Amino acid sequence: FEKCVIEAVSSACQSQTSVLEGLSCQDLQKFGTLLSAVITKSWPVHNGEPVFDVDEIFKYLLKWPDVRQLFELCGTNEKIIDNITEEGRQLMATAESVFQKVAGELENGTIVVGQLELILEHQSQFLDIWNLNRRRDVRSLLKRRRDDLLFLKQEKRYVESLLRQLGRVKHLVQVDFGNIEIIHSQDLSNKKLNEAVIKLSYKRETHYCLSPDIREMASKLDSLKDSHIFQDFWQETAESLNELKVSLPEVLEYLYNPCYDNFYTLYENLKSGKITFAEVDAIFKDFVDKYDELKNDLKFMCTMNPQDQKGWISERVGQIKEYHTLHQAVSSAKVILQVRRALGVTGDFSVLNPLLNFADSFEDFGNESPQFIKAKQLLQDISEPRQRCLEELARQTELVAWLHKALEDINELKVFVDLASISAGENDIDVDRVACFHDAVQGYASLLYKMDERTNFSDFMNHLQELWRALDNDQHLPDKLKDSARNLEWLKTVKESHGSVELSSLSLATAINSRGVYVIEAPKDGQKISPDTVLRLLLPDPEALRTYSTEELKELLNKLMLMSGKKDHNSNTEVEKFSEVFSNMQRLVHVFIKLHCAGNMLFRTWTAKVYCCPDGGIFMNFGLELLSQLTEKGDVIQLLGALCRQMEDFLDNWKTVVAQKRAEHFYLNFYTAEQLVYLSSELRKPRPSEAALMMLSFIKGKCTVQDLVQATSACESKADRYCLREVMKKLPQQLLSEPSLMGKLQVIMMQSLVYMSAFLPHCLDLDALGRCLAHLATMGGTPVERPLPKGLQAGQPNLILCGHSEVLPAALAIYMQAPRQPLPTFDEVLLCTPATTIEEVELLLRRCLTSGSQGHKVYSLLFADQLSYEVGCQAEEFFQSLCTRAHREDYQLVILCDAAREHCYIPSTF
Amino acid sequence: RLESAGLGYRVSAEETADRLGSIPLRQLVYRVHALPPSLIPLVWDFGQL
Amino acid sequence: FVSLRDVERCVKVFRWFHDHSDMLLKELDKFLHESSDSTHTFERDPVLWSLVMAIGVCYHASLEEKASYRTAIARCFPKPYNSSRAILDEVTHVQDLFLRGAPIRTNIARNLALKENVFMMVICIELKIPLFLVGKPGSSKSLAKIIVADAMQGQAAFSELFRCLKQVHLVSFQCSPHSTPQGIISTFKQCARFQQGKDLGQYVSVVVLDEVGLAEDSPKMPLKTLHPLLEDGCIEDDPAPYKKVGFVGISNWALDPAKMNRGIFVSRGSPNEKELIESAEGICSSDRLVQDKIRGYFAPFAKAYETVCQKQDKEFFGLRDYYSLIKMVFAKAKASKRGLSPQDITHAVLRNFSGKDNIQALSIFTASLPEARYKEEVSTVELIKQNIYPGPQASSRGLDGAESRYLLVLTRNYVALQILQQTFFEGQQPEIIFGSSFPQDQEYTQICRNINRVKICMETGKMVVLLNLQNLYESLYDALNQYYVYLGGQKYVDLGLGTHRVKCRVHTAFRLIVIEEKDVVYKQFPVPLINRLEKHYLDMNTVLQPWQKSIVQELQQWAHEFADVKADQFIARHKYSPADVFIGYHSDACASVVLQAVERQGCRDLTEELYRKVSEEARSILLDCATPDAVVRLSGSSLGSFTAKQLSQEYYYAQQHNSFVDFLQAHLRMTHHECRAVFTEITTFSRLLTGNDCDVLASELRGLASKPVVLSLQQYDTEYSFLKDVRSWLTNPGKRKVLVIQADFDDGTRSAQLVASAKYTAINEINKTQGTKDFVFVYFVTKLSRMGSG
Ligand SMILES: Nc1ncnc2c1ncn2[C@@H]1O[C@H](COP(=O)(O)OP(=O)(O)OP(O)(O)=S)[C@@H](O)[C@H]1O
Repeated sequence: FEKCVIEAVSSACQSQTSVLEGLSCQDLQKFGTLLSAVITKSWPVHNGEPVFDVDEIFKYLLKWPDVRQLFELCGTNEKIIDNITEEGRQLMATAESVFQKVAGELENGTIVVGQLELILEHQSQFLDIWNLNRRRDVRSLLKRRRDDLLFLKQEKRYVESLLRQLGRVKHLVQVDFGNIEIIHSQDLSNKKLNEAVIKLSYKRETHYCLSPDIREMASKLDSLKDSHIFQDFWQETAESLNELKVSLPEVLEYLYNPCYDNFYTLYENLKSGKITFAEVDAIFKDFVDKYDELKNDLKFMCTMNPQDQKGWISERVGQIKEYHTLHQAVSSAKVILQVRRALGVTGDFSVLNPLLNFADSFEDFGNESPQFIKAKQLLQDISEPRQRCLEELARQTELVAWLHKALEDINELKVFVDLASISAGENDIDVDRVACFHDAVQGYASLLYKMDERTNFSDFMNHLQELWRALDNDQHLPDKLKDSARNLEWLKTVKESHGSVELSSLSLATAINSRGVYVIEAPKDGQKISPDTVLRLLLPDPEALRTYSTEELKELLNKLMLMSGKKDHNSNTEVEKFSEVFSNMQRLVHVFIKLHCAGNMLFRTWTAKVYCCPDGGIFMNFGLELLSQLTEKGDVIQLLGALCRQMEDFLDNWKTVVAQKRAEHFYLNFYTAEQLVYLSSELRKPRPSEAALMMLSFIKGKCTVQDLVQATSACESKADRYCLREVMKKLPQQLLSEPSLMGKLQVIMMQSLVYMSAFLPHCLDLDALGRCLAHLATMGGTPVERPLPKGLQAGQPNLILCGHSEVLPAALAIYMQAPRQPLPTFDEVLLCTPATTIEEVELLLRRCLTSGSQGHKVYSLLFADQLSYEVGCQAEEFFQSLCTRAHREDYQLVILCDAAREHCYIPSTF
Repeated sequence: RLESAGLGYRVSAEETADRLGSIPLRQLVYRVHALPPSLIPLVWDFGQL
Repeated sequence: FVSLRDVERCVKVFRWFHDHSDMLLKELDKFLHESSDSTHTFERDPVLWSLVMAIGVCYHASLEEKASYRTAIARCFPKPYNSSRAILDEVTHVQDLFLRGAPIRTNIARNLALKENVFMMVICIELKIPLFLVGKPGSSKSLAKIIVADAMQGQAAFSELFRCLKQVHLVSFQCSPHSTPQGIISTFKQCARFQQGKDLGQYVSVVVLDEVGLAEDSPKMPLKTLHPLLEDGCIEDDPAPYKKVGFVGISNWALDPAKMNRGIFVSRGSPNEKELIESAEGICSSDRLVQDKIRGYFAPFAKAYETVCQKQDKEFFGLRDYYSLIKMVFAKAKASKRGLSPQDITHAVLRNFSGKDNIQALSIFTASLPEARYKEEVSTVELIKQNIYPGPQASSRGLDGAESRYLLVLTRNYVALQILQQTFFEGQQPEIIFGSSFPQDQEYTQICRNINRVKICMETGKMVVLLNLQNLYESLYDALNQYYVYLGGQKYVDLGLGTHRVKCRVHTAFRLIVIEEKDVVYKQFPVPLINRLEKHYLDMNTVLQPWQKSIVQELQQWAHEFADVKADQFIARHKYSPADVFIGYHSDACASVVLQAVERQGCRDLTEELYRKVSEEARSILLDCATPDAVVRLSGSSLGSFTAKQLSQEYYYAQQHNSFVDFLQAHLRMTHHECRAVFTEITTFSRLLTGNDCDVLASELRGLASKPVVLSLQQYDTEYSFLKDVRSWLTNPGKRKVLVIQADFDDGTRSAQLVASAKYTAINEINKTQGTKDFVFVYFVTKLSRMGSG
């Protein structure tokens, strides 16, 4: 029960709920254990007991409420402090010593003011703990220290208001701030005894204010830092000094006193109302229709000289409001005369003549002009906006002439919008020009279409009323008028437009989905077999055709990917259909080019005309006279997905079967896949190509077409002729049993995998090529024998570290141990370089650990550290692979590396 | 002035690949490569304007 | 060494000003008559002023010693330009005139950098002479480019000055270190294709290599073939018209001077305090009352920014953050209408200046401002809430010029998503654009669809939570600058996919949150991406309060005591990890489940009543993922026998763990927490559904379900198959639809990382497709084994 209750104490003191406020717990042993619990489980840990300080413990003491109850009840009786613990009494003694040190530092002024702000925020708890410490004056001492603290904070406010007021004119005249420039920047972790509340009275601080003059100056700037008029007077009298480094006591005379004199003459003028209109419209110009801040500003304005504000604020704010609405009515009258002139309506107004004859008049008094009030009753509630709408109307005259010229009525708008929505572009500004023009002329149709040429004033304001109702639904309407009025050249080209022959970026996708024929060719020309030049796309019609490349398709995909939002199902479903059939077709191109670069010889003449039509189908073809045309209709997406799936399956099966064909034949491992394709194409000819003769001369030596035809004449018997004719017989009865294309496609790729030479009757299979190369090397005898040097094991890899300058002589030093042997060739040595294919090092590992070789050779991997991370890692996996599968245990594999580049993969893992 | 022009150079002067001697071509007036020999004893200067 | 090559490139520029010396003087007279006194109202020569403009473009802009040049060049002019003051005010007035010919912008500084930039780039692209701008983030180069984009259109200019000038059509190419020369060759041929067939006197195209300072020393050497492309137009063909193209080479990096000496280095300098406070005036000049109210804070903010930017060695902070601070305190001063309480200043400086670990920016900004000391603690959650969910009054007046930037969260091991869709995303869920991991997908079509989804979210106005940025930094950079082109009161950012840059609409309330890891953002991002995006850290600790930290420690030790059982029924010594009993435990799930518990509570106040129920509800969600052999093993566990009895009663009477279908009847009858979409993943040890189990589930769910469909992730090679199956499931009639998504983990296939892709795709489809009447219950079942795969 002690352990569960201390854990319950820890969980209720881990929350912020005070535990003991109802405990009548007169058994003192369990109560002392609870007190030890609340101390050691409420103490402020900071990842497990650091304290080392006084501030956090003191904040702990003032904020948590169970500590004062703890100290009260343990200072009530000594029969409770005797039974706590050794540890809890040590922490209570530490907290009591901390509180005694801190609240005995209040008796002098040495108390840090952080603890002073804490005890004034926490008055009652501090009074309680101090009354318990009293049994081992404070009300008046706290009020005295609180008054001195408030004086300190208001003096810091005065001095900071002074620095910011002198900081808004720092460009013009700079001041050396005595010592105050450093004293104000420093923090209040400072001792309070430095702020000197001495007697015989004044209270000097560490901010040495050089007199009470600058102190009362800072007080008056603090009471007047929120007066915009005062800041105006400040900057217009501190421009009257010009680049001068100046001291603080002449700032009060050269810069403050003329400002105060101007401010006080303006105040005693404004108290009477003898001010003229020139300063009224020169100072208060930025206050139009914002009169609550001006009411507050006159309240703050009369706080300078401390008397009443009853009959002074509201009449003059109203008078200045009448003056502001007067000048607004003058500007509105000028713009309404400008729009009455520029619209061509002659009409009759006859009521705004004396207002403009007053607009060029000048009078000097501050009094309310009466005879104009009723005239301004026609223009009370226009606004400070909407005069903008009248000046974009009154300034755009070419558009209103073009609209009276070309459209002439409201009823042609519904056909003009539809005629423009073709001739507009496809991007979003180009589309939204029609809607901005439409909303502009629908918003101004009440004026530009409904005016008689001679209208009176009353019906003119009656139409402006509903114009303002039409403006209240759309605040951006004069900008729409302006942005339509700067598109007059487009609006002139729209009506007289001929056939603009650009189809679209959208209807081009519909044309591709209607009759696009995706064509994979694998071209027979002199170019390479890059993935750009194997994919084409044709668009028929008349009878002309358009051929699209891959990059043109990508550019038009980027163009149609960023059109505007039509908000209709057809457009996004057709661009989705086009994008995904293009992505699936590019996936087909990727898998086909992987199968071509792996070396296949079955799909080297492959083609596939893929139709994007609804129920279009795929029309494949081969360049073979023993095969028929493969075709199947249906939807394009899942059929191309399935076709790529069996094509990837054929890729995995072909890679596995060519791996097990390389594992059986040794002389097939000299040449890569494309050289194997070239040799299989070239050895069947009666006169093979001379590049094949030179490239096969590394095996036989002095290669001759007579020896080659002797080697290929005895490499196959007559039973294979029976087998290939059995292939020609059994397959036309096999493809007709499957009505679909996928089953017969699987059948033909199995039968090309296992019995390859029947499908291509002009090339040698890999069995015949391997047997011919083995017979060629059997004809050319006397193989090379090379032993490893001393200390070099002839059954394990020999990683040798030579250094970059001595790799190349060391390889020839290894190879010169047997004199009168021929020099090496492209086998058994690879001068490795950055960006080296994995196939060449893989074929080297096939060369050095294949069983049928009739000789021992030294196989070298020079500069093996130059390989990449992926190439070296895959070479490591491949060497582990073939050492796992099957090999001879007398190979001589030698690895040479630079000794100064040992941080790469392959020499470090070996 | 160059290395203080906004942010600094992307590469430093020690991993720079396009050197002439021990100096990069970045700090030269003209980004020119080295003259091959038998053109060094045949060049001849015009005036200094 | 451009001696006798700048004078023959400058007499032509003087000829260009002299030919157009008919309306510029009238514009100068009108601008200095309607905005100045009579001292700048003197007669100006048409040829001498053109000469001062020629030497101001050719030599004065590139130099940093402009005062020495002005006092050493004014001794040769006649009487009206004897002093350098006259040349200074003349170039200032013409640069101000070219800025006033641009469309009007609000809260944009009239500093010398912007006017000087637009001056040099406009005059250099009329004359087809390349400009080579360099600088740092905050130097106003892209903002001047976008100003030239909508300012100097041919027949549709805002002013009558640019209407007599040429028409611009800009193509962009953001360079990378992995950039081929064929890319810039294709860009030059493409803009020549735009230039072909048009009148050269009123149509010129420009290329803008916005990050040319990245690719100067790539081993492929892309910027070595830029030397002929700037002079004869193309390589391996004869020179011809419609081939010479203008150039504005904006860079954030210092360049190679030897091959770029052909153009004008307008090299930008570091900001001093005078230029900083002039920009502070320019981004508050739109109002006049609160400008004079908050003019006092500009110099302390400038000094604090100077100390912050000189303190850090890495260039993590820039001028954009200080400008955003100025705009934010301006907006708060305008909305407050009483002044600035110091909590506003601390909130602004903590929302703007954040991100770096070894930076106390609040302490630095309060060192120069001792009055604005805030003693109360402020956390990251209210900062994220005030940056993602702003006030209703913000961006509601006439046009938008004052707003925040796009938020970024700094996390590790992808933890931001859980705390984002738990805490802050309220009402409308965002659309998560992410790096879909379905096999053999094409990355180009994927990023095309992703940016199309970003554009649709911009037009419809919903939040975007990006999880990748390395595939979209080249293609989304212009939208992140937060500068808009206005046409009828509608904003327009620029989006591009390679070489096709077009404008796209932006709604009034659109946010964009980027989620990236700390390591990749600190040593993979190129650093101008840092300045554009507002940084914040909400990984795991800032949202977790200390009492919730006590609860997560208590639940960790409680799960460790749950898994610890001692028994002698079977003679074996097998220690049971908490991952064995609680399936999916990875020593971090207690924090996720205490987050789930405190949000399922919903009151969020500590009165000792919420603490016990959030602890017991967290324990309930732990036992809700406990295998039943463990909860019947619990009788001999370390917890006890009465606690084990209560937990077994909770597992067998309150929570239904009998089967899938019983969980369906226990899930549909109870009304949920005002959500139209309840999601729940399910861990199974049995075999997944075959195809006849959904039939019988529809048989005894004839009154609640709507024929649930099972989906297997083995059959889904491409995203579009999953998309069409989910879309076909939404378009079926009936309410209370049930979705079952199955995936197996113990087999030879790869599909185990596709679960998160399928989950986010389902969230995107239900956000973009579901109406307002249909409830949707989506369940994700997975197959696991008891042989170590659990
Ligand atoms: N006059 C100005 N000068 C500089 N930045 C400004 C200015 N006015 C606004 N900005 C801010 O700067 C951003 C737009 O311009 P920037 O992106 O800084 O131009 P930039 O500094 O050249 O950036 P780069 O170099 O193209 S990555 C926005 O965040 C604006 O709020």
